[PDB]
Amino acid sequence: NQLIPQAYISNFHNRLTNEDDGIPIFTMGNAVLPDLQDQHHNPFNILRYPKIRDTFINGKVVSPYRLSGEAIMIPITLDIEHMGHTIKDQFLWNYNDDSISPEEFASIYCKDLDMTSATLQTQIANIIKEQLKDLENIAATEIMSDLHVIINLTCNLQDRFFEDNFQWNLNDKSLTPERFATSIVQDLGLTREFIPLISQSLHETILKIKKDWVDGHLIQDHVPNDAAFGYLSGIRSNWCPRVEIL
Amino acid sequence: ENNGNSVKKNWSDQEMLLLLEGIEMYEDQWEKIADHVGGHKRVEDCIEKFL
Amino acid sequence: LHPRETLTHYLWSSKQNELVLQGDQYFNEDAARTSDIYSNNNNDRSLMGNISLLYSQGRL
Amino acid sequence: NVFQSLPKETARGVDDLTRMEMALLSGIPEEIKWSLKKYLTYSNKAPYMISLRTLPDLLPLFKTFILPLERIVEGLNKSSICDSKAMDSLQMGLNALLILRNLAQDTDSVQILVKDREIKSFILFILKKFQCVATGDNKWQLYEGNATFFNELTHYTLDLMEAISSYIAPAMKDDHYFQTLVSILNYTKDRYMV
Amino acid sequence: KQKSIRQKLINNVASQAHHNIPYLRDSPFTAAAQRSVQIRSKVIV
Amino acid sequence: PLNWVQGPAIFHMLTSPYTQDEIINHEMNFLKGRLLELQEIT
Amino acid sequence: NYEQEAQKLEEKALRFLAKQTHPVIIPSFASWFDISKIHEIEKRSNPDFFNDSSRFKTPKAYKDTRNFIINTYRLSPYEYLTITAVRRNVAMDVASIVKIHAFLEKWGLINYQIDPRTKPSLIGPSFTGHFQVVLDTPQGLKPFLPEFPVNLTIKKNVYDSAQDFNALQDESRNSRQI
Amino acid sequence: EKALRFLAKQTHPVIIPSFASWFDISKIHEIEKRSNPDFFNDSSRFKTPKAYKDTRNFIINTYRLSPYEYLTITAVRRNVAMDVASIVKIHAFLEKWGLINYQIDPRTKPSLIGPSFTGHFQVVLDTPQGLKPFLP
Amino acid sequence: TNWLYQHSAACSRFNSDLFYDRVKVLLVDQQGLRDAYTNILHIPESTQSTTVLGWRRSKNDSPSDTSIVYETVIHDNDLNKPKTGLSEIPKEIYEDVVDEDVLRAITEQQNFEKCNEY
Repeated sequence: NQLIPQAYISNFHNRLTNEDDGIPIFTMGNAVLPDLQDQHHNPFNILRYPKIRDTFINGKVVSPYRLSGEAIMIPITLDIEHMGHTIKDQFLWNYNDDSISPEEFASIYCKDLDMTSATLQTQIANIIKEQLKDLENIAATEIMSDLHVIINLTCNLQDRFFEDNFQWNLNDKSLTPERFATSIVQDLGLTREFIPLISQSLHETILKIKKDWVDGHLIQDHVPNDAAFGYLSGIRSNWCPRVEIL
Repeated sequence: ENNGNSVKKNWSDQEMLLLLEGIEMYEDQWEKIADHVGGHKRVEDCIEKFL
Repeated sequence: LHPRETLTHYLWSSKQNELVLQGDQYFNEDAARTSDIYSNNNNDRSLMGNISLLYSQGRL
Repeated sequence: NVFQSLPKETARGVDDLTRMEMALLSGIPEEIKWSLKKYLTYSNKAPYMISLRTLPDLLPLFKTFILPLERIVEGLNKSSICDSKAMDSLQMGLNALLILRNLAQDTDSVQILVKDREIKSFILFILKKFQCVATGDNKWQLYEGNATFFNELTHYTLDLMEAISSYIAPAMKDDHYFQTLVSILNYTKDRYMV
Repeated sequence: KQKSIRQKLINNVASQAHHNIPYLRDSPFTAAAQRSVQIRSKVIV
Repeated sequence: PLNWVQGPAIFHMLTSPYTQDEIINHEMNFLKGRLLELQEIT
Repeated sequence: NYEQEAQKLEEKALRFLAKQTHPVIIPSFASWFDISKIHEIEKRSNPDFFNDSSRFKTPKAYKDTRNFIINTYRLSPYEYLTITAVRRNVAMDVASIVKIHAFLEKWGLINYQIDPRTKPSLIGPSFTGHFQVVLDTPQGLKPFLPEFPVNLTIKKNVYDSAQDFNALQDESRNSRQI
Repeated sequence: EKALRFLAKQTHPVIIPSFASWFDISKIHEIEKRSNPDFFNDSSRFKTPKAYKDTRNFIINTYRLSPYEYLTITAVRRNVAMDVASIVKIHAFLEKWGLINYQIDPRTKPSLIGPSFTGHFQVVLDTPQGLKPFLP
Repeated sequence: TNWLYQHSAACSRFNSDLFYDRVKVLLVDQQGLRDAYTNILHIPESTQSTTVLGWRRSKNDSPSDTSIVYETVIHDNDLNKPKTGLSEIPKEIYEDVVDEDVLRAITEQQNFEKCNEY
């Protein structure tokens, strides 16, 4: 007796619709969490926090669900309004792997949001299939000849738009763009929410440059902008990243 | 006495007397034997002491 | 034919046979009526560890 | 208010079927011993629960302890089992062999074992090793301390041969089973084996 | 009174003696015996 | 398909003999105690 | 000056310790798992990270996303963790992160359905023994030292038995006695 | 002609370990030649060895203004007109060989934000006959 | 003139501005953050002791003792040499170096980093 069980608490959608946390999914001592302070090994001492007693009160009971040589990363956007609120998110997808169906992941995504409307599972997956059909031959490129492009990259997160400018070489495959995305967050001190967002905003620019290279065949390798200290010897960088509060 | 005793597995004369009183009362139901000592002794520990 | 892996086999198998033949010594007539089984014999590890299991099954 | 509607069919952890199924997939040796002993219990008390017809993902799980037993059989002529690990693999192999023997007399889990072309190769290997004992050849002289590891081993292979003997009814001229068992019959002194 | 509890304890921890003790269950005779007592009877045809 | 079903009654006697004649005398009593209890279900 | 820096390091280790308030229950077959090293079962269940076929599937990122879900599950053990709650924090592909979450749910490390109030307890290992876990100095809480093999025990704890070890009791029942 | 005025005015003294004696502040040799051959073996028109010399001098001269602080990638990237795929390969090189990240204040090196570490938590086992602890 | 010193001073003040910005948010004001999806307090990994070594066994002083002593201990190799990892280098790189003392020192640091265990 007197033991708290392991499961049967899934108070997650009420925190998605709590209207105070920084969640862009839905629209319609002095520490908050005791992960650094002890409670003298008593359970009742956890009830003094309002972000935890709300989880204990407004919880619910669910049921547990039971379930290639080169990966092709394609960012998939989603924007569907349904019953007042909207659903706006973005997620990467491996075109080479086919272990999970988009219908299955849409069913898992509708189970996690506690909707179970039995039509969003098809409405999301049709847009997934449409974008994977329209982007089936755009990210399998063989880019050579040293383009050395410039990238203006923006990140859209709750009127806190991140902006940066950098020169990228999409010919060598040494630097991981996910490592590039997390190296900015580690330096600036942002949260883990920008870790998918920077890479998913970068792969869209990469596939736009691949569209410019395949569909139009524009080389445009003509004097990328520098500060006369690096590549071009003008007199002997471009900008700096920033988080603007709009 | 009625106050709290010392650290466990000391077994003073009161704790030794009350267990042998309760065994002569009930002869089973160790949940009703552990609280006759005072409640601060375990059901799994009073059997190990009595054996 | 082989002198190596049969003497280690002896030192293993004879030791296990001595452990089997020395596995029935704490259940005699005048050995169980005394108190040098339950008291202070935490090195034995055979008994006095299942009293939390037999009580939960009702065997007493 | 939320700790009052718990289902009681899964509040005791996971059930014993997937527990013993993951126990053989794990690496804990005492847990593997417990799972094989409980599967030996289920194969005697209710053979239809763990049959190969109901559970398709059960036949590669028992072969991983029976297929490396051939090295022990090739090393059975001398005292090769030194530590408590080769003996442990020996006991796991002889336990899983009797489990597949108990799952071989149920008229539905037999045809899949006939279609499996590797358990019959292990049976042919054990029969070719027993043919040397039945004849008296100088090759693979049986060790007298390891004769009790082989006398109770060959009965569980002859029982599987008795089980699969109905489905190899088209026989060839150079049939190794028919060549081996007629030399087995002229040597043995067991009424049940005859 | 305590002798009855001791008889109920010893005849429940020592009646099996081959499922918790490792050196008695790792024996060649005991393992073969526990394996051979679970042999299901063979059917005919 | 998943169906949470009760397992069969496994005769797990407390003592564990090895001779065959000390098993059948309890196995017949287990069968008489099991079939007369499962007979009233059908 | 050395003992003062050792006391300062012990004080900041008490400041950043992440004390335990809830137990973690894993099944008996999930005893092969270790935090630091990657086991051969994890190497053979997902061969895409160890065959080096793609560049986005590295064993370093696999170990990072292995530890992340388990840390976010063990800091809040009572919460049923889902895929969507961890998808917005790590940048990996869906077709592999569902495989990783299904691996960790299938092997019972996370999302385990149990009610431990109706099960008795046992005493598995021996009674005596100083079971101490060996950690390293984190890069960031080290002293400055403008230019020391001294170990420090942070939290001392004793237990009367394993039944109170299962209930996270540190013999505080002298205070809250009945 | 350009770094000689910079090295004399506001340069903190050099702290160098014993395993960094192969490094030359003037020219290069076979250790730095074989590590990153993309600056030398005709990979592109922009990865010239003179720009490589300019960057490998600018990073080790930027570190001299703050020897006790962590030299991040972005602070170098602000006034270096080179690809970040080369900035990371040079910064990780100088961090690996112990030049620009040898002796700093260790609370200056940033790490990834996230949850705490579970290495000292008490984890029990789900035995089908009990709740024995996991104490090897 | 006055170009390279100006750019290097701008880089140094930018690094110092980022160092003065992130630590007041992470550690000084409210000591961490809060996750919006789960109840997990965000904290940097730099103060978390990312590695863990093996187990250590001992015995109590009194015989027939029932107390279990579970605790932690911090171990490090002299707390002076940094974690500039030379272990992620194959042995064919530093073979054509001009000196032998550097061949002693690189192998000494590699042994120092491969002796992380006790």
